[PDB]
Amino acid sequence: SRKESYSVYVYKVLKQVHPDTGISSKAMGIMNSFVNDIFERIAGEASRLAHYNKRSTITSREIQTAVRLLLPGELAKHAVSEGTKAVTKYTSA
Amino acid sequence: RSRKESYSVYVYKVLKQVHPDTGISSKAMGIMNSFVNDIFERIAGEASRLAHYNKRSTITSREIQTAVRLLLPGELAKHAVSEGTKAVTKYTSA
Amino acid sequence: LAGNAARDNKKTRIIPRHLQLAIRNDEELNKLLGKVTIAQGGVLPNIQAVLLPK
Amino acid sequence: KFKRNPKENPLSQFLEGEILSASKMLSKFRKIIKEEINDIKDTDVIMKRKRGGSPAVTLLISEKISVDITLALESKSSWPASTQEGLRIQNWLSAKVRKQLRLKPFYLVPKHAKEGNGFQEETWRLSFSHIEKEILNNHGKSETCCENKEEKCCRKDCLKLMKYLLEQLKERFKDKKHLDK
Amino acid sequence: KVLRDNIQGITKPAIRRLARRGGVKRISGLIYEETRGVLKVFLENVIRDAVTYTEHAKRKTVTAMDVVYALKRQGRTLYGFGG
Amino acid sequence: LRDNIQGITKPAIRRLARRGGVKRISGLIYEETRGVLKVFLENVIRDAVTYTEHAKRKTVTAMDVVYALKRQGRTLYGFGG
Amino acid sequence: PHRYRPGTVALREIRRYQKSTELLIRKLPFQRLVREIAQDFKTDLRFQSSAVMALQEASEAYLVGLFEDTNLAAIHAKRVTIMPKDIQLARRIRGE
Amino acid sequence: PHRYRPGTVALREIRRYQKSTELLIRKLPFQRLVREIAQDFKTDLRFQSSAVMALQEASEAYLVGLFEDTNLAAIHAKRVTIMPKDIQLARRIRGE
DNA sequence: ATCACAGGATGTATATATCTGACACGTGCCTGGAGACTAGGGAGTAATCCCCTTGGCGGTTAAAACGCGGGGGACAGCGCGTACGTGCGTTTAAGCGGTGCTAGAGCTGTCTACGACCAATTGAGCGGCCTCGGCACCGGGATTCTCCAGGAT
DNA sequence: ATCCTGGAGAATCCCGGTGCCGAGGCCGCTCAATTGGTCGTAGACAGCTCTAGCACCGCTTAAACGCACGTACGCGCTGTCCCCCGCGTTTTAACCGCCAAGGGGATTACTCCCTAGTCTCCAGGCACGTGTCAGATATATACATCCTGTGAT
Ligand SMILES: [Zn+2]
Repeated sequence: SRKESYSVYVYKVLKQVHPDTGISSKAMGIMNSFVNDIFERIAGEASRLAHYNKRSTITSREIQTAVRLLLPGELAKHAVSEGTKAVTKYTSA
Repeated sequence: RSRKESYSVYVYKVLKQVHPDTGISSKAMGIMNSFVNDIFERIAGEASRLAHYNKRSTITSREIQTAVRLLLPGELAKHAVSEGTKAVTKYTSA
Repeated sequence: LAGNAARDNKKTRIIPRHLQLAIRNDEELNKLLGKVTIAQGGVLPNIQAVLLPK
Repeated sequence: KFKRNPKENPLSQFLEGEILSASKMLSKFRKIIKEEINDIKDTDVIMKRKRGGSPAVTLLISEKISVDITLALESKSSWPASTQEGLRIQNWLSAKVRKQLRLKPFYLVPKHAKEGNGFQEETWRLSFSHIEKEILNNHGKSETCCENKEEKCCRKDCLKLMKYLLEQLKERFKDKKHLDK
Repeated sequence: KVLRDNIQGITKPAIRRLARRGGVKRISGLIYEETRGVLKVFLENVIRDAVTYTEHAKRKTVTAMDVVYALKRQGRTLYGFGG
Repeated sequence: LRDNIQGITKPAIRRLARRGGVKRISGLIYEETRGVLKVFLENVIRDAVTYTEHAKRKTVTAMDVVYALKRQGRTLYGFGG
Repeated sequence: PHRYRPGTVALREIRRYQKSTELLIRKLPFQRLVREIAQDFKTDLRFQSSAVMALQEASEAYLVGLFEDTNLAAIHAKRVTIMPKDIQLARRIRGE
Repeated sequence: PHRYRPGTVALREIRRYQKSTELLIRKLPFQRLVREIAQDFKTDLRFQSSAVMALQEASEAYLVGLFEDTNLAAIHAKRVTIMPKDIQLARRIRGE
């Protein structure tokens, strides 16, 4: 009898952008649906890219390419910039 | 040499049952190959989801069956179900 | 269905066109593959009545 | 029987379970014609009571003319496998004529399955009358044989004489009933 | 017990209100019927898939997720009722 | 290799329109049509490039075009698949 | 006497319904419609209240989007009144 | 000085183009269009001839479907001639 | 002044003969399918707990249904004029075929850094709990809309 | 018939207080993340082959380009008419809160058995090769559809 969600992380992010803003349980539920939708897609595409190129491993590159295929304009771009860094840093961390 | 797979041989055979006296162009065959791979992926893809949704590691004749019902419209979906249901019933009986 | 199209055109085989005609004439296949573009499929010969004279 | 067909099939009214009823179609076919012939005003047309199913309707025009009307279903599918070895013209009119003809439709006529001491009511019999006509008028492997006196053969003549022989004998002995069938 | 004619449960004001939200200013009398005949198809497609999913899972009661999958299958996603 | 949109001849545009059942074409259609065709091509080509790049290639293959088209609700049959 | 003219209120209502977030279709009626449809495919068919609401919002969202396109078709046709054929065109273009 | 009236030929062309399957857009022109677009993403890029054809067929298929909807919009508007706006409406309804 | 017909003009479908290259069929591999075997984790089954759906009751209230009058938009009909279609003659570059170059796809073989896997430890996150604060609702007043009358255009 | 204030009459915004129940923070605890070590193989890399994509040339010729004529179409304007809208009064059933019953979803414990993974062996299927027939091309003939004149009505 236990579930998991991103409610706690979404809450925190709101503060990074709007330190004084709260959030309803529904808005949170909506954000949870959003996160899971985007997650599935990127993971789906990353799988496929590995598949198309006849590979077994998903790397940061497949994630990057998947991001571009799904996201339009700058959102795709800022996401790539951020993803690149997190990996670059995590390694050196 | 590297080697490629297709359904060209199976498509010919099916053609013979519907039209024993006819042939097929290489393009029409290429199209039928594109077709089979498309349908396969969809059914397998939906079957994948059903297995995931219902908390399974295995695809069975049911996940295939349900995927068919969701993907195919009206009666066409039905004949596919009838034939599949049978083929399994039969396979283990053959 | 494509074979029937081939026969309609007095042929002994299926070409990409016959596949297109077959798929589209059959409502349920028309839909199953309703987003599919067939190489050299052409289109159905549907002409709007309002464009025709008396 | 009819295959999957999404849209409404207007011949549904003649179905009996899955099967297209020859009995219903023939019965209704003659019923329609009967009502309609009574609307023929300049010509006197009388309908005969039906006995078999090969002629659906026999019409009697004044005192001289009779007309046998056969109803046939048309199918444009490849011919059934049972016809695969039929139309045995390969050594006569050629395999290529045979192939051409088989790209054409075949027909089904309402016909009870006549058998040893009875019959089936809703059966249909295969019909190739259109091919027979094509053959009679294309009886040569030259295919234009007889349309020119240089290539005049007696196939057509022999058949007429054979038909005439049987018809004459049937008329001769129509009373002894030996030849009615 | 069996139900019936709840298509009329979608009342005239309800249709107008939807039309108005959509920017429709003026509505022909025949729209009501025409609209219902379209709404109905939409509902049929979504409900059916939800049922199909429900049956696959061998359940009797349709849950929000069954509806969500059904709507996703038709390509119209819905947030806040699961995901 | 510039404004090659003009390489799409007027008759070429009209013929497509005809195939679509169009009987009469406004004189302003040619340009409007181009503004749409171009966007379509831009979206498809770019995805194909993205796939090509991912794969570390320089030549765009039919398969890269197919993936680009596919995802837009457009499976194309005939070039493999 | 005093009243607003035809169209004054309609514009007002457009504003208002665009503005508000609630359901425009009555709930029990909608719920029943769902069941009436459901009872075609099978019996023993039950719904959670959350499933019905999920269906209702999706259903309204569908019709509203359809009406937006319908309205445009009516405008395209140089009209204010929407007619069944404006709905039909919009749907056809969509590919329904 | 025999002539065929306006619309007689137009219908004829419609018949034919619906019937046939061949590409209507000239190839070298189309190929170059692809490249001009491509060079805006990347220089020194190459294409297989089959890739160009794949693009061309999809491109024509797109435009033809667009024209069919455009034609319907013009008809809805009581007109035979299609105008830029009829294209725009169809696209919009489609979500573009 | 309109109907239909006949003739011409044009374009289509038709049979005919010949050409060629794309299919249909046969050969020889060779590697993926099928049979045979063990091992163990997932799926099936039943217990049973209790949460949530169903059904029913009675008030109470807003929301629907109905009817009436009247303005306003939909529609049909008319006429203007211009923006397209059709056909002719001239210009263009598309398509075909062939040539020649080499850039980059595609495959091979080697080696090693990376991730699956497993066992141990623990603290980040989920469920249940209380607290009270932002939001929804009530009632009153301010002022910001729409619409008509009467006096200008 | 149309523009310009100025008033009357609703409708919508803003103000301040009630009160409630949904968010937000705290505590226990438990099981999913983290660490640390081992194994083996997927992927990185270099090397080499040779397919096929690019660039260029000249010739043939069917398409594209531009122009002139003229008329079917789009567009705007007018008037009818009728059918929606807006309001008020009557009628309905949706909604709310409360209650009880029990059906079926969710979790537990246990056990096979149905699959994955392994090795062995052979025939089904793919790459290549070759021959000839179907469809494409082109010629020429005959039938069908379209559009002005032309008499009949
Ligand atoms: Zn002869």
